[PDB]
Amino acid sequence: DIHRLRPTSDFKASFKDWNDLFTCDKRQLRVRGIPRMTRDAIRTAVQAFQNGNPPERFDTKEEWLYYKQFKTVDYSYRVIPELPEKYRPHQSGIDQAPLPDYREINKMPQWAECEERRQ
Amino acid sequence: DERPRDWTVDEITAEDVKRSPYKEMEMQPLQNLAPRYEARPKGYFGRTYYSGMK
Amino acid sequence: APKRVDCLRIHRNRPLLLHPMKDNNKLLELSKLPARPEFDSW
Amino acid sequence: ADMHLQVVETMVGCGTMKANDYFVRNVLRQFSWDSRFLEALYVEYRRQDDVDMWAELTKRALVWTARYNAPASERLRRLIEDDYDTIRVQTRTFRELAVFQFRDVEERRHSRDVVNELPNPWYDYVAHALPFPDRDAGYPDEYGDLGQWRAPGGPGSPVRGPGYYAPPMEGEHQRGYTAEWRDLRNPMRPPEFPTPWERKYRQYARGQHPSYDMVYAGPMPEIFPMRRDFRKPTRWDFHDIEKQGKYRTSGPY
Amino acid sequence: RQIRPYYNLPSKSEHGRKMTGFLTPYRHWMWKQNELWRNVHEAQFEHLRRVYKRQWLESFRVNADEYIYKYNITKAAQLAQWECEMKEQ
Amino acid sequence: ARAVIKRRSPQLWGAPGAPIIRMRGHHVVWKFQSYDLVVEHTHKRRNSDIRLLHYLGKHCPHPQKSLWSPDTPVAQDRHLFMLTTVDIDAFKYWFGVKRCRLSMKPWALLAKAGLLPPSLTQNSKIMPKPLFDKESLMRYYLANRKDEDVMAREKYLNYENSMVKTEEERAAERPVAPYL
Amino acid sequence: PTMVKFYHDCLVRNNRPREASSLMRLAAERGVHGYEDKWEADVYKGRPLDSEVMNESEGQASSLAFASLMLRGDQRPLPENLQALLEEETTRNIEAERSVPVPFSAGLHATEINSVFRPRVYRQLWYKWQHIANRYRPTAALKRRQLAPRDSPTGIPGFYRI
Amino acid sequence: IPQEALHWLLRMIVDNFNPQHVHYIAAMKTLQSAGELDMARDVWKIMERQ
Amino acid sequence: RRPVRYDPLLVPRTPSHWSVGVDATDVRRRWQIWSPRDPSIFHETSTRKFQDHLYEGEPLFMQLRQCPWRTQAKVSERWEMDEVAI
Amino acid sequence: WRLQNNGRALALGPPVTIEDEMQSRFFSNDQFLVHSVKEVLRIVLQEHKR
Amino acid sequence: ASLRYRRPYWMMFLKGVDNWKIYTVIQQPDHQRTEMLYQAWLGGLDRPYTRPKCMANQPLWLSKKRHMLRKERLDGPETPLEKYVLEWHKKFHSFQGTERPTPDDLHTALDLVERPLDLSYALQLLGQCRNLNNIRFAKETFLVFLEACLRVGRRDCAEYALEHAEPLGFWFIDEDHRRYLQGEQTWYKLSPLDNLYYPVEENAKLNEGR
Amino acid sequence: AASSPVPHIIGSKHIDVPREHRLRLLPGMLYLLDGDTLPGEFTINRVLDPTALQYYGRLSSQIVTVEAVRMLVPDDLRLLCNCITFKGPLHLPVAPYASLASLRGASQ
Amino acid sequence: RADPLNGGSSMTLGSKGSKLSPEPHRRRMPWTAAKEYVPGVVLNARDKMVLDGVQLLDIESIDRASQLDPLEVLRAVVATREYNISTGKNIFQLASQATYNGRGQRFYRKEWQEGTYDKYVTLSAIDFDRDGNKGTAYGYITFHGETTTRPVQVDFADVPGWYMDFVEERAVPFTGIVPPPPSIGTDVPVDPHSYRLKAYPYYDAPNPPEFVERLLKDRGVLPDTP
RNA sequence: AAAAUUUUAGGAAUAGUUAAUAAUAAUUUAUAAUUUUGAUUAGAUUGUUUUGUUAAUGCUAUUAGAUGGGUGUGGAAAAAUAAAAAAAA
Ligand SMILES: [Mg+2]
Repeated sequence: DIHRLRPTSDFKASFKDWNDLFTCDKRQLRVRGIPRMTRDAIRTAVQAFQNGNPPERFDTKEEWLYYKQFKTVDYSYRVIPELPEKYRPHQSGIDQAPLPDYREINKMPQWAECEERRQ
Repeated sequence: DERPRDWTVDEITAEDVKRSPYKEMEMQPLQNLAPRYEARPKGYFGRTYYSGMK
Repeated sequence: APKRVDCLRIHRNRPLLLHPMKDNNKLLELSKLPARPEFDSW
Repeated sequence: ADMHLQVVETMVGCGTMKANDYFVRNVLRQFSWDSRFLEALYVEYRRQDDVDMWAELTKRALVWTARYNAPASERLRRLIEDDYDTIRVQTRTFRELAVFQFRDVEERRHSRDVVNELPNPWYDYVAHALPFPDRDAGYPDEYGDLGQWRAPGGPGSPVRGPGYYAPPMEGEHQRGYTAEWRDLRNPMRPPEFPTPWERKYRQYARGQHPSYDMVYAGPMPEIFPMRRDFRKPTRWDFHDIEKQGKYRTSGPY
Repeated sequence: RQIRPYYNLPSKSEHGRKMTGFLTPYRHWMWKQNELWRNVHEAQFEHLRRVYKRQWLESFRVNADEYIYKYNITKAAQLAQWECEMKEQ
Repeated sequence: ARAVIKRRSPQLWGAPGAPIIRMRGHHVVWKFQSYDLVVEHTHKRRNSDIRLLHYLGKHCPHPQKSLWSPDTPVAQDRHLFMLTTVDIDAFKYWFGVKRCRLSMKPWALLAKAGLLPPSLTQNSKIMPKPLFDKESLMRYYLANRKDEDVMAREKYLNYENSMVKTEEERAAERPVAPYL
Repeated sequence: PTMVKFYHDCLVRNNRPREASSLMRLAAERGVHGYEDKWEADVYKGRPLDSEVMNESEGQASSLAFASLMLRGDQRPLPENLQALLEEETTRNIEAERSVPVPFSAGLHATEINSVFRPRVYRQLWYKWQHIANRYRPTAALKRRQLAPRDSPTGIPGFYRI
Repeated sequence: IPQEALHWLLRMIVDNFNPQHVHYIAAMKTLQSAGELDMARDVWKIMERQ
Repeated sequence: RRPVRYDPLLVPRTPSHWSVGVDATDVRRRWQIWSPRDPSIFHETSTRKFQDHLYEGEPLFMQLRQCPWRTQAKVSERWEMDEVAI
Repeated sequence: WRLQNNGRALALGPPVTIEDEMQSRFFSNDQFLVHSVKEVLRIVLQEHKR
Repeated sequence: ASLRYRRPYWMMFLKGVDNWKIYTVIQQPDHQRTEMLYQAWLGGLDRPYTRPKCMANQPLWLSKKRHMLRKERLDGPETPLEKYVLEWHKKFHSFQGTERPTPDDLHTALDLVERPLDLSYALQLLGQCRNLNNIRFAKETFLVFLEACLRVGRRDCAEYALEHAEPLGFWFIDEDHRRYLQGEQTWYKLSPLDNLYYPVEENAKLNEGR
Repeated sequence: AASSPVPHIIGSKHIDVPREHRLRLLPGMLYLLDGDTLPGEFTINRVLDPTALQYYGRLSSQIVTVEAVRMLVPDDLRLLCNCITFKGPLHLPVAPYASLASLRGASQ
Repeated sequence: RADPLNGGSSMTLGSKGSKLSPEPHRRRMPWTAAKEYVPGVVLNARDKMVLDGVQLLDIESIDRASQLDPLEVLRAVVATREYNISTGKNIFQLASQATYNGRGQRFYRKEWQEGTYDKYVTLSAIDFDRDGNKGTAYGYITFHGETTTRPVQVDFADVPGWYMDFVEERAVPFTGIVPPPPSIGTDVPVDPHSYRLKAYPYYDAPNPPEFVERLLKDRGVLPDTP
C-alpha cells in the first residue's frame, strides 16, 4: 500500500491467509469484488515477490498530497505559486510603512536599569 | 605571413591545416563523420509489394 | 480546507463545443460597455 | 612515441632496471603512448626482488593506463593474468567475466549437443536485401478499369492512362499506350520481358495453364437468395485487405 | 522507473520530496549484482545485432552482383535496338 | 520539453525519438483484436500522414484449431495454432544496420520465432537470479581462457565478412590462361 | 470607462504612477463600471508636484534635491557631497536601463502591443448576433454554425475583421 | 566494417548511377587500408563489368 | 551442478523450503460444445468458433482448467518420479 | 589530470615518425628514380617478411 | 520537476523570491502601475522608476542606495562604545561588503566597555565575529574579555565563558585566569609596570609593599 | 629550454622597437633575461594575491623557485607585460647545449 | 558518445545508465555535466532544537530596547556555534581554526575513505566572503596516489561534512606557495611500505557475507523466517 | 524549394505592391506586378482514385484531423480538454 488511488490495506480482511493471497487469480479477485486498480496493484506486488522483489518502496501519499495544493496542471512535482490579486503592501490599505519610534526603542532595557541600580 | 599555404586560384582553402598541399595526397578515410543509411522508404512499406508506388 | 461546455449537435449529429472566449480580446469589453452612452448610466 | 618505445624496449632487454624511470620521465606525461610500453615494462617489473614491489608497479601501471587514456592491450592483460597465482591482480572487469562465463558454458553445451546442430533458415542468412523483387509478379497494370476516372494517377500510382479510350496521343506516347505499356488483364500473354529475356520464354508466354481439364473443387454459388455483399469480420484471415472492396462478379459460374 | 526503497536516505523537507536518491551501501552492492545479470542478456543482443548487420550486407552484395550482371545485359540489348531505330529514322 | 506535458503518455527523449519495434493494436473489441508488429519512432507520429517507418507483420492473439491435421502428422500437430507474420530481411536491417529499439511483446514473439533469445522479462519463478562472485568468475576464466588468435578469428567471422575465400578459391580466381 | 482605460494606459506608458493612481482613485470614487474596486492608497500624499519642485529650483537646488527624492521615514539623508554622487549614479543607471532595446517588442510599449481599436460600427452585426445566439453565454465565442447550417451563408458578411 | 565501402559502391550502381574513377579509387584505397585485398579485387571486377 | 556442470550459485537449485502452488496434476477436464443448432452460433458473425471460414461451431472440444486448491489441504506433497507406464 | 591535444595545435607530441616529403607526381625524374629504388627495396622487404 | 518551460528563461535557478508569478505578468499596464507605486512606497528615488523587464530582485545599485540611505536603528549614541558600534556597522555591515573583522578590531571594541549595555553590545559583536564572520580569536582575547567583564562587574558571564570557551572561540585561557574564575585564587592578573596585583580588592591584601 | 636550444628565447637586452610599432609587435613576445630589470614606461603591480600565486606553485617547486610576479601596464593600458623572476638554479638537469645553460642564474 | 556504458547497448532504456555521457548532453546547460554530488538537503537541514530555548537578536536591530542580558548573549553565541556545526563542520570552519589558514593540509569527505575510495584534496588557497562559513577554496586533488597538476576549485566546499588532520610539517606560510603533493607513482618512486594501492582499474571488492546473506534472503533462497 | 489539378444564377479591377541592386537592416533605378485564358474582396467548403448507385472515364459522399505577440526556451513550438500510450534498476 504505497499509492493513494490503489489502497491495498483496505482489503486485508478479504484474503484468508498467505496461501490464499498468493494463489488468488485476477478473476478470483474480480469475483471477490476488489476494484481494478487495487487488484492490479496487489497482483503486481505478488508477482514481484514471486520474481524475488519484496514490496519495499516509498509511500508517496504524503508527497503527492503536498504537491496537490500547488495546482500543477499535469502533476509534475513542481512548485507553481498562485498570484494573489492584491499582493503589494501599498494596495492592501497601508498608505506608508510604519515609521518606528526611535526615541521609544532607544530607551535602556529593564535588565540594564536593574544592573545600573545594583551598581 | 597571412596567406594560407593551401591558397590557389580556386580559393578552396582548408583552414587549420598545417600540411603543405604537396606533402600529403591520398584518399584518407574520414573518422569525424558517420555513414548514413536511408530510413524513409519510398512507396513500399511492407506486406505485399504490388506495384511499389513509385 | 472541470467546468462544463455547452454542446450543440450541428449536422450528422456532430457535437460543436462553444468554448469561453479568451479574456484578452476586445469583444468581451465591447459587450461590457454600455450600448447607448447618452441614455444608459455609465 | 615509436622512438621512445624502441629506447624503452632496449633498456628492458638490457635489464638496466631504469626503463621504468625513463618511461616515467620522458614518455608518460608528454606523449600519447600506447599499451606496448607497459607490455615490455612488465618484463622489467617481473624482475623486482619483492613480489610486493612487483604488484605495486603493476597496479601503478594500470592506474597510468586509466589516467592517460591508454587502454590496456589484450596482450598486456594476458601477461598480467599469467601471473595471477603470484600477484593476485585482476585484469578483467566483473561485467566482462560474468558475460564470458555464461557465454562459454552455453557455447560448450551447444557444441556438445547434436539436436540443435541443424541449420536454422530464419537465423542463418538474409534472403533478399534489394529494394525491388527479383521476379515479375505481374504488377503494375499501367491501365485503368471500369469506373476509374483518374488515369493517370500521378504521384504514387502506376496507372499511366485510361483503360479503354483516351484522347489522341503523339509519337512515343501513342506507341506506349497502344503497344508497349504493361497490360495485366491480357489473357493471352503476360507483359513481355525486355530483350533478350523474351525469346527464351517464348513457349511459356501463351495462355494461363495447359490443363483445360480442371475439376472445380470449391463451394457452389448461391443462386438464391443471391446475397450481394459478404463483409464478415474475421480473426485469422490475412487476405482481408484483398477481400474487402467492390469487385466485379463475372465468371463461368 | 527508478525504484525508491523505504530505507533510502530520508530528506526531512516540507518544501519538496520526502525521500532522496541516495541509497545504502547494500543497495549499491545489490544493484551491481542485478546489473551483472542484465549484462548477460544484453551481450547476445549486440552480438545478434552485428551478425544481422553483416548478413544483410552480404546478401545485398550477392543480390546486387546478380542484378548488375542481368541489368548490364539488358541495357546493352536496349542500346543496340535504339541504335538500329535511329539509323532507320 | 512542454509547458503542460502529456501525463498519460510520456517518453524519455524528444520527438521523433529512436525507431522502436512494437505491436500496435487496433481500437476494436477483444473478440476481433489483432496486433501489427511495426517499427516507428519513440513518439507516435499520429499527427502526420506517415505513421510507421516499416511494416513487419501481423499477429493474431486468438488461437485457431489445426486446419492441417489430415496432412502429414507430427508431434503436437493437433494443438491450437497462433498464426502470425514477420518480415525477416526488414527486421534484420532495422535491428542491425539502423539499430532500432525493441519492446517486450515483440521480443517474446520473436523469441518464439527463433530470431532472438527469450526476453529479459520471460523469467520463471523456479530458479532465482544468479549471484556473481568475482573470485569464482576469475578462476573460471583462468581455467577456460581462449586463444587470442582464435577469439579474434571468431569475432571477425561473426562481425566482419564471413565469405572469406580459401586458397582454392583464390587459385581458381587467379588467371592461368594467356593473359589478355 | 473607455476614456478612463485609455488615459490610464497612456499615463502608465509615459511613466506617471502618481497620475495613474489619482485617476484610479477618481474612477473608484465616481463609480465607473469595472473600477469600483481599483482603489489604492495615495503614496504621494505629502510630496509636492514636479512642477512645484521645478519652479522652486528655477527660483538652493542642493537642498531641494532632498525634497525631490522620496524618503521612507526610516530612510535618512546623507551629506550632500555624497548625495550628489549617489543621485548621479542613480540617473546614469536608470538611463542605461531604459536605453536597452526590448527584443520582439517592435519598439512598442506593452499598452501599444496588440491594441487595435475600431468603432463599434465595424462589429455591430457581431454584437447583435452574439447577444442572440449566446444571449445567456456572454463569455462564449460567436462561432459560425450557431446561426447558419453547413453549406449555407452566415449572417455577417465580413464576420471577424475583414 | 570494411565491407561497407563495397556495399556503398554496389548501392551506387543499383541506384542507377555511373561510379566515377574517384569512387573506384576511394573504394580500393579504403579496402587496402583495411586489408581487404579480395574486396579490392572485387571492386576492380565491378569496374570492368561496368 | 558442481557433459557440462553449472555453478550452484549461477544456477540456483529451486529452494526446497518453498511450496508448490499448482502442478501438472492439478488440472481438471472441461468439456464444451458449440452446437450449430443454436442460431447464435450458426450466425456468420460469431466468435464462438476456432474456424474462420470452414464452418460454424465446434464439436465437443475439451479444455483444461486448473485447481489451485492443493494448499488448502492440511498436508500437501509432490513426488518427483519418472513415468514408468510407457 | 593530463595534457591533451587540441584541434588548433598539438601538445602531446606525435606517436609515429612521418617523413616530410612530396608525392611521387611532384618528384623530379632523378628524385623519382631514387623513390623507385626505395620502393623496390620496400617490396623486397615485404616479400621477405611474407 | 523543472520550471524551464513554465516561466521565462531569465528566471533560471530562481530561489527565495516572494512570488515569481508577479514578474511574469508585470508587463501589463496595471501591474506596471502597481510596481511603480511599490517602488515609490519603498522610496529612495526621485523619479518614477520600474524594475528591469528581465529582473526579479532589486537592482544592485538601487539596493545599495537604499541600504546606505536607511537610518540606523540606534540614534544618539551616548557612549564611545555605541559610537564605535555604529562605525562598525557602517564599515563591515555595508551592502555586498567584502572586508572582514580582525582581532585587533574586536579588542578595540572590547576596550570601550563601560556599562552593562556596552558589555552586551560588545558580546553581540564578538558573537558575530565568531559565527557570522568566522574569525579566529587572538591569544589575549580572553584576557580582554575578562577585563571587559570586570569593568562592569559581571563574573557569571566570565565563568560561563570559561565553562565552555572552545565553542565561543577562546582557544587559550591562562591558568591563573582559570583558577580565578573557578574560585581557586582571588587574584586574576599582575600589572608589571605598577608591580601590583589585580583585582585591587586583593591587591592590598597580597602586595602590601611597592 | 632546459633540454633544447630555443633560438630567440634568451636575449642580451630588452627588445628595442620604435614606439609606433611597439604596440603592434610586442604582443606575443616572450624572452628571458638575467636580473630583475623591468622595461620603462610600465606601471608595476606586484601580484601578492595567493589565489593568483597558487598557480605558480608547481612551477616554483619542480622547475625553478619563483621569487617575484609582476604585471606591467603601459601608459595607454593596451600592452600588458608579465614578469616572473626566478631565484636559484634549475631543479631539472640542464644539458650543455640547452638554451638555459647560457644564463648565469639558471645553470649555476 | 565519448564514454558510453557497456559500449553501444540499447537492449533496454535502462541499459544506457542514468546518463549517456559525462559531458553535458546539451551545449546550453553546462551544469548538467556528470560529477559526484552530496546530500545537500540533509547536510543543510540543521537541527533547530539547539536554537530553541535560547533568545536571538537580529543583526539589523541595534536598538537598546532589543538588547539582551550578557549571559543570554553568551548562551546565544554558543547555541549558534552548535547550530552551525550540528550537521558537520565546513571546510571553511576547519580552515578558520588552523594555522596558516590550513594551507597545505589535506581535507577529505566522510565517504572519500571508506571502501575502495581513497581521495583527498590538498589545500592551496582559500578566499572567505564576509560570511566566513562560505567562500571559495582551491586545492590539489589526489586520487589513489595520482595528483592533479594545477589547483582546482573544491566542489561542495560550503556543504558541511569535511574532515581534516592538521600536520605542522605540511603548513605553508602565506609568503610562499603551496607545493603540489608528489605523485606516488610518477613523481616519487613506488613503495609498497609507504603507500599501497587499495584498488587498481580492474579491481572489484569481494562480496561481503552480510550483503550476500541479505540478497539471498530477499530473493527467497535462504529460509528467512519470523 | 518547384510543375499540373482549385467553388459561386444575375462577372471587375487588384495593391506595404514587380524586377534589378556594391543595398544583411534597399533614402536608389525602371516604360514595374496581378487580371476577362476570369484576378482581388465577399460567400460556401479540411486539397489528390477510399461512399452510394449504374451497362458506364456519369452522377453522389469523405474529421488525411495540418501555422506569426503566452514564455526566444529548445535540435525542432505544436506548448495549458481528452483520445487507449511504458517514460532512463
Ligand atoms: Mg478561380
